[PDB]
Amino acid sequence: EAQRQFARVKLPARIRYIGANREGVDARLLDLSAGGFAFTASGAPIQPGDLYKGKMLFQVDSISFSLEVEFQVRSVDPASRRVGCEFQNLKPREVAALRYLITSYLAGE
Amino acid sequence: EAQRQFARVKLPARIRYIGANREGVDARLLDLSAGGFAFTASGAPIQPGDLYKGKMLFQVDSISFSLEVEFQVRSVDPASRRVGCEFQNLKPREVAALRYLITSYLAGE
Ligand SMILES: Nc1nc2c(ncn2[C@@H]2O[C@@H]3COP(=O)(O)O[C@H]4[C@@H](O)[C@H](n5cnc6c(=O)[nH]c(N)nc65)O[C@@H]4COP(=O)(O)O[C@H]3[C@H]2O)c(=O)[nH]1
Ligand SMILES: Nc1nc2c(ncn2[C@@H]2O[C@@H]3COP(=O)(O)O[C@H]4[C@@H](O)[C@H](n5cnc6c(=O)[nH]c(N)nc65)O[C@@H]4COP(=O)(O)O[C@H]3[C@H]2O)c(=O)[nH]1
Ligand SMILES: Nc1nc2c(ncn2[C@@H]2O[C@@H]3COP(=O)(O)O[C@H]4[C@@H](O)[C@H](n5cnc6c(=O)[nH]c(N)nc65)O[C@@H]4COP(=O)(O)O[C@H]3[C@H]2O)c(=O)[nH]1
Ligand SMILES: Nc1nc2c(ncn2[C@@H]2O[C@@H]3COP(=O)(O)O[C@H]4[C@@H](O)[C@H](n5cnc6c(=O)[nH]c(N)nc65)O[C@@H]4COP(=O)(O)O[C@H]3[C@H]2O)c(=O)[nH]1
Repeated sequence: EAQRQFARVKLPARIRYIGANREGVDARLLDLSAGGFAFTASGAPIQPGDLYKGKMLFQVDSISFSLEVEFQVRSVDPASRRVGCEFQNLKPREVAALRYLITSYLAGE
Repeated sequence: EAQRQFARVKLPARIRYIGANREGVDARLLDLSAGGFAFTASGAPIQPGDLYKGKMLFQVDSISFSLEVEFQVRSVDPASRRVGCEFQNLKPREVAALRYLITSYLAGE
């Protein structure tokens, strides 16, 4: 097994992006980390390697955070339709902020 | 002069609350800190000591943050209509998160 570079957490979170068939997607996140996220595809075709841009929202410490993110699909389980994604081109302070907030959430667990 | 307990910054930020005359307010923030904020009243009556609840939005490191805050008016300059406010009842992790983000903004300056 591989070490995950960023700890993952399950919290209230959502991704909104425009997908392949020009069909807007609104998906609850299965989990989130400073490196990426997962969600259940339940819809249009999606492939490993696909690049999307969207607005991600999540809540930590009663604060709602949202940012525009680009992501790359890293895996698609054709069975469960679980889609694993990696953020692309996040700025240093942005990644740092994500890490801080997720760590703060973890601290609460 | 008095030392400010929390550093203040000028960033894109907004407060939305329901004011005295039941008149909804949407005001850009003059500045923000982990302790409170200021805005120009330009409208209905408002007094030192007034308590309001609203949704505050601000942007740091390309991330948009919003939270429901209760605030107490600490000062009202009847001339410039500058209103200075103090957050009430923020949770420890919430204050810590605010301090972190504002410090991160300051670091960028
Ligand atoms: N390609 C890919 N798929 C991912 C990734 N994260 C989650 N998944 C998929 O999501 C399933 C379940 O993830 P899990 O709940 O965290 O639960 C996982 C996890 O807790 C653990 N696990 C398995 N392999 C690894 C690993 O290489 N590293 C770590 N840290 N945990 C693993 O075993 C459970 C299931 O393993 P899987 O059969 O692989 O089944 C995984 C896998 O199909 C990922 O970064 N890349
Ligand atoms: N929150 C979240 N982020 C995701 C997910 N899928 C991909 N990412 C993000 O994209 C990076 C690369 O994913 P990977 O190519 O599948 O490459 C993964 C994968 O090969 C493996 N891995 C980690 N966990 C599992 C697992 O539960 N099952 C399996 N089969 N592999 C895993 O370890 C590699 C690196 O893991 P990371 O360091 O965490 O790095 C991940 C992670 O930052 C996801 O389901 N949830
Ligand atoms: N009651 C109250 N009013 C506030 C507060 N913060 C800002 N104001 C009001 O906003 C005006 C300008 O604030 P400033 O731009 O930061 O610019 C300020 C600030 O840079 C500085 N200053 C004056 N007094 C103090 C002080 O006691 N502590 C600090 N740290 N700075 C002060 O002088 C400028 C103007 O002084 P002011 O005449 O008082 O005029 C102040 C004052 O009327 C506050 O925490 N409480
Ligand atoms: N971002 C922001 N927060 C505000 C403002 N007004 C009040 N607050 C928040 O509410 C606390 C108390 O404000 P104060 O009663 O006016 O009590 C103030 C006030 O008496 C004085 N003070 C600070 N700056 C100034 C200033 O520029 N001018 C004057 N006249 N007094 C100041 O120092 C006391 C404590 O300052 P703080 O520690 O900063 O603590 C402030 C601050 O956390 C504001 O305009 N902007």
